[PDB]
Amino acid sequence: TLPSTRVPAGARHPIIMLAEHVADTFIAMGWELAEGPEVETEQFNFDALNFPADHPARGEQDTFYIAPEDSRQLLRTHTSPVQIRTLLARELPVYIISIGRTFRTDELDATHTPIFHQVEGLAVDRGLSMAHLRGTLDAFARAEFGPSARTRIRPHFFPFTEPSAEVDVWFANKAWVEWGGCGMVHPNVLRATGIDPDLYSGFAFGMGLERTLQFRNGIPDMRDMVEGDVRFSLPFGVGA
Amino acid sequence: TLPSTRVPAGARHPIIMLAEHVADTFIAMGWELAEGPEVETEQFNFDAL
Amino acid sequence: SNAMRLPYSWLREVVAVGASGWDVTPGELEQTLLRIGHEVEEVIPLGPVDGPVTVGRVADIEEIRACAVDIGDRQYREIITNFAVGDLVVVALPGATLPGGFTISASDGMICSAAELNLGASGILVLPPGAAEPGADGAGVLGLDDVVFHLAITPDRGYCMSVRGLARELACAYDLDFVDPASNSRVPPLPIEGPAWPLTVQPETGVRRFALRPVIGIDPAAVSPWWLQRRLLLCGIRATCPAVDVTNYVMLELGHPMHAHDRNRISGTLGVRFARSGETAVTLDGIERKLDTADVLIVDDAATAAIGGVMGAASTEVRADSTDVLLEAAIWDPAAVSRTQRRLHLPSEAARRYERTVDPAISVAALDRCARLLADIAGGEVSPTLTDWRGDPPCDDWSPPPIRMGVDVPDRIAGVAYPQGTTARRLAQIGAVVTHDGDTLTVTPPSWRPDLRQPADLVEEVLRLEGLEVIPSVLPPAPAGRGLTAGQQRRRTIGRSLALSGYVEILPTPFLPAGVFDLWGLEADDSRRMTTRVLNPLEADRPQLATTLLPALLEALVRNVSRGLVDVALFAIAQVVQPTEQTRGVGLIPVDRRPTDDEIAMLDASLPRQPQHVAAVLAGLREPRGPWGPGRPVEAADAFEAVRIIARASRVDVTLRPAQYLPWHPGRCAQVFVGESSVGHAGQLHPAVIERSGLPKGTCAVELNLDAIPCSAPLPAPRVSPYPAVFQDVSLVVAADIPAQAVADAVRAGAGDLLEDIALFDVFTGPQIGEHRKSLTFALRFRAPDRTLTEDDASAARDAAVQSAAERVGAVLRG
Amino acid sequence: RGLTAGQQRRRTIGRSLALSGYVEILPTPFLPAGVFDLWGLEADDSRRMTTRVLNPLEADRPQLATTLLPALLEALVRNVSRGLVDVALFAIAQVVQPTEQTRGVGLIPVDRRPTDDEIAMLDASLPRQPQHVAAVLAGLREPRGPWGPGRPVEAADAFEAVRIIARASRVDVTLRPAQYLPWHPGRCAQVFVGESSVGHAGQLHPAVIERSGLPKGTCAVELNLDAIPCSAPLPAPRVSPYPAVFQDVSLVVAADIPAQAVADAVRAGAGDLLEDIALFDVFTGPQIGEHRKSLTFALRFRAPDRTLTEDDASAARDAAVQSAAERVGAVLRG
RNA sequence: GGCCAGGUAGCUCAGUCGGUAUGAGCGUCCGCCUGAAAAGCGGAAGGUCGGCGGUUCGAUCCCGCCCCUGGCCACCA
Ligand SMILES: CS(=O)(=O)NCCNc1ccccc1
Ligand SMILES: [Mg+2]
Ligand SMILES: [Mg+2]
Ligand code: NA
Repeated sequence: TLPSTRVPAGARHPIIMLAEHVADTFIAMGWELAEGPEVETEQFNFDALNFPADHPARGEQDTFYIAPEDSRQLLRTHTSPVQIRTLLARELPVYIISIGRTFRTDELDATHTPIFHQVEGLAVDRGLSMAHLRGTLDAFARAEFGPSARTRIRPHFFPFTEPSAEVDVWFANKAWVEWGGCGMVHPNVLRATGIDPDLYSGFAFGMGLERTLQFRNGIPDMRDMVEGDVRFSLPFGVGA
Repeated sequence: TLPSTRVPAGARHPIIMLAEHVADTFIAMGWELAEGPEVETEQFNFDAL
Repeated sequence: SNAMRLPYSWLREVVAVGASGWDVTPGELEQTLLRIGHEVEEVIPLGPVDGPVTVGRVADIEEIRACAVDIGDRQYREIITNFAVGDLVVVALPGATLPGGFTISASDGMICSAAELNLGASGILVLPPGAAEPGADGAGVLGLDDVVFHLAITPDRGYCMSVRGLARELACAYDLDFVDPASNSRVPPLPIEGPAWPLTVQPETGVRRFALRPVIGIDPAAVSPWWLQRRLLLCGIRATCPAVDVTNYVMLELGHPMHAHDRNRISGTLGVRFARSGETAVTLDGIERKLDTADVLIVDDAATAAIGGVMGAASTEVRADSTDVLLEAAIWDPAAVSRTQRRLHLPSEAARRYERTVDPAISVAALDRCARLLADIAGGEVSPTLTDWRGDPPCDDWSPPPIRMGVDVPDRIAGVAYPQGTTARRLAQIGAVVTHDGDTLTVTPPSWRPDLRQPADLVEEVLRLEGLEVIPSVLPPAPAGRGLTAGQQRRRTIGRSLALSGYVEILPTPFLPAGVFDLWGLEADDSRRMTTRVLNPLEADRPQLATTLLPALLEALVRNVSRGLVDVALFAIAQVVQPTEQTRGVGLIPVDRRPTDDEIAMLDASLPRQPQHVAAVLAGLREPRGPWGPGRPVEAADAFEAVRIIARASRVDVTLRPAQYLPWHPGRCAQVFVGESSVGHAGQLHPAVIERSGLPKGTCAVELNLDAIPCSAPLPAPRVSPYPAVFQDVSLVVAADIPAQAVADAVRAGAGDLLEDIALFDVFTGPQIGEHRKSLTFALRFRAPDRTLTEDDASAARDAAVQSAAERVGAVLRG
Repeated sequence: RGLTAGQQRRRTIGRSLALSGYVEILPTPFLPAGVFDLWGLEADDSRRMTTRVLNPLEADRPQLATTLLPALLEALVRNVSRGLVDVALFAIAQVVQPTEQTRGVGLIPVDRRPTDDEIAMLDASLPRQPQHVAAVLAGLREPRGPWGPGRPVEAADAFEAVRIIARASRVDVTLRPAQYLPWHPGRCAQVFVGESSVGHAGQLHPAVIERSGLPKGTCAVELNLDAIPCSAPLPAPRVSPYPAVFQDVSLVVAADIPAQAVADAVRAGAGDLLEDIALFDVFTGPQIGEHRKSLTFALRFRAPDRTLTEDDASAARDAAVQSAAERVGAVLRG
């Protein structure tokens, strides 16, 4: 019974492991992964995503902008520009998810962080409906929250989707919990990528990983998820 | 440039890795992986086929 | 600024005009608003109170005040600063429990305010003369059975910033008959017997409509009735005077913000124009504002009257002695109002509604509603004059362009076969004109719905009213995907390998610590210094982006060491930001088409280089102590082994060469190479960098560029030889500077294909070996593929290795 | 739905053992001739109940493997006999463990689907075939080099192979002394997941090594993967911002007392303040009585809401010593 | 944006309106002690008291803007 581990194992980060489990879920459903730069042009971050010119999120208060002023260069407020690039670079149909680092202006406390990771999905094909969106979200929820998991969508607004919706999730391991947003890809986004809206329809969705891991495991302080303390990563195992 | 590997890395078997690559290929196309016993009844190995 | 508050009683009242007897549970209404796309933030009931909470009149004050109050039935109780004699006040007589357990008792009670009554925000609550008889029930007079709804209105539904919009939405959801409170068919509109006031509008300023109608001879001592003041407080607006209360009340009721000017303080023709540079304007709040050339103003022959759609000025401000009022009903440009109100920080109730567009068709109707309501409560005379500027040429139809879409398009998008006529009914329910032509509908949205521009907008309206719950969950047919790319798979293998070797992964921050490169002692021309700056960082001393992952890992290393965890091994896999020029962005590309590949390449070229790196840091004990021994401290070779671990994970061969590269120790630093390309560095950090950074002694670090490491797909085909091997050792003496790998390479070159394996197991200096020299002993294993070797056969290949080592690294056989 | 939890765990175990220095083989189901006679197993040993092949390619190898060790030891001899004396092998495959004599099932007509009872009957007539992970080691565990002469294989290396598999499976295991051939009865640990036995590990019996032509000090491990439950833990670590207190405690116990039992007793008494415990010394010098041993653990105390004092930490340490005295008869070193 | 309260050792925090923060608990080091430890006992090390400046022989403590901290008042056609 003597200790025998001369080299104690380390730990991959839980957000990276959760991202890997989310990726494997969509790979198993025929989707693929795409990447993009974290310093993105304002063209792909707002303009191509049907953001109006006087949108409040384009301001200096909610978006990290690259100096000097009016450089049309910023830290991305979402992984959506990664899917704009894939829509421009790949042939149809497209079934991709993007898992990358996202930069918002929120201060770092127990339930917020300026630097967080989110998963965004994008499917563009002939005859995609809200039913296909809801079907994908339910498979996403079942893989991360258990067999009894189910999603609920309520109408909302997003500049790049129409109709738009917020996604709530139900998991019995402990009610409904706000999870993310989704909707059918706006036709202006398709014409901005050279796609005929009369022949191709599509849906998209977006959930933050730090948010998902928080209420799924009951993590009290999200500062422990980003500050790199060894006491937080080790209990999650190695992750091989 | 001195050797630094005090514990030399091993190796998974190539057949196992080839099987893993074949499995990932079909799983990437929505397929799934099944299992079965090596000692099988003649009903399933011959008669049902 | 995004909120919208209104009490349930007011909302139900407007809905009940068309649907008599309509009334729902506050929870049921919350679910209906949520289901149709209105996010409620809070559902606040009013009060509650119980016992003796009654209304009374002040008898006389004896001053900190002390006054007797008629509590009704000729009963008087004395209680002990913005009220005189005769004001109707609310008292909490002994035996009452205010909201929050606050029980009143014997001063024969307590004078109540809107604060502790859970009714508003401020002094004490004063009821207007004639609001309630002294002695009436306070809960019934204040209407504490009401419920205030706090909603977060999305920017695409500016029409819902009013009772008119939300009442229409509820009538849509409950399939009710709706009476628009902004229509003409209730009381006939006011007469138009000539111009009301001369005005000139610069057409290039964005105004779509500008209406005026005066009300003459109002009572300056008049006060707004209680039902009007109460509804303003529940919506978050404090009462002031009848002329102002009606402008805010109508803004809340119909969504068209109104403004009241003093007609006796307007000098000449009113003018709408852009503001000049450096021009100022004393606003209504008494605060001087600096204006921009892109700001719309209202001016006359003297001073500035108002900031277009933001806030009126003090020049024409209504005061306590105002008797002649000129009411303004304008439609400003949403973009111009948004730019103006955000530049000077004025999230006005009018500005928030103007940037979300306001229905231009109701300007006169809201103007007549406001004018008749002011004269009713203040005893004024509505002048039958009206100025109605509606652009040049004057616009008489404010309807958006028609929209064509298939009748079953919402059915396809939703994936539900809605009953026949569902689409046409829902689009007509929200106020649009719908005509048929085969299977194609032609929909003309109403003037208060500028967000409806293309078929997708109409689909949202049909779906959200039918309810998204009816949409089924259908997994789409999976495409035949290719799985993970080689690089994505490789980053998993690297993470798994480093984790199983004892490293803990962190998520690195891209904001470099303050003066990290000065702590490292880098030269001014170091490529890592040429960073990308952030204009608005959360820490002003950390604006630069990360050109290297080590500063973030070293920051997490210090965090662990400073909290008791002194034996740490961390790693990270993330991208860096490396610009090759000053920050340069490309102009706007038209969004109505696909950008060409030259424009896409222009966007990529304008962005800094962002390659993905892998890095690691080590400190303290690499191997812990236990029953086996005392452990082993971190040394430079542990960082070199981390390189080998990453290399084996990548299935590529690396070579290390001595190098001088800060922040590494110059005598303990290696530059990693794949083939002939440099991919990073590793080793022990410089002691000066460690001392200046507050790092633990002996800290080691690694950083590799994964994108510089090429992906490999080796197909080995080894042939196992059944014949025995020959074991021999060779001792070679070389200069101290000669790398041990270079000697092993030279031995392998001369030994030939008989050499099956070679391993170094002894580095010996000392008295037998000359100065600045060293002896290396390698273990050799020879094996033939087709025969058994003799001892002389192996010695020949060994001697050939000695000669190869002699002519390549100057080795001398140990004697 | 992708890979199952068992198929995913089978990969993680393989990656972990390979990254720790083990080389995978493909074990053959046909047992070597008289392998259980070399192991000295009793005639009633359940491993002897094997399924036999009617027409094998070698008439002296008709029986199917009830354990993976004979195939691994055969590959171990092949490597050592050919110049590769420092070897660590592992295999993940199924065994054939019949629970009765060979009983067949008559032909079910193939013009229809077999009923669920007929499918269950065909499964019951088949021998049990659980999935096992096993490994063998001999020679040097760590090679020699410019750091030193290397370290030979010892029983603790097989014990660590269990913990490598346990961490890959994300389960907690306990090792308990046991006697079970072909292992060394004084260097054999039985592996438990909770209170369910899943296998054994340690050094092989020297008589088995002699009769089988194996290298001296050969170690082995075999676990039943089907007996280990698939786990999906959801940790919620709470990192305390308050400093820690470091103390060491030295306990004298009987020689037969397992060091893990002492640590469990110390952990149970210390309470929630105990953040980490680690054994770093086992002393049996002259000042320690015969058949006794001194154990010194490094304790780390930390409160979640306050900074501790040495008296607060010593209270938990003294409470740990009392628990150690009650559970394993420990005496504070003096 | 006009007033406050606060940033102090490695961690968590007290505390001073000028020459010593005789700083606390824990963390670090040495000695007695032990085979080696820890506790205990007896000794120490370590802060430029948020940054840049302005007054004095002398400034963490005294006026001038900022880094970023949670809170009041004020403003709210
Ligand atoms: C709290 S959030 O940042 O994760 N919201 C996610 C919204 N993104 C989104 C992405 C595609 C489609 C619709 C919405
Ligand atoms: Mg929301
Ligand atoms: Mg819409
Ligand atoms: Na070295």
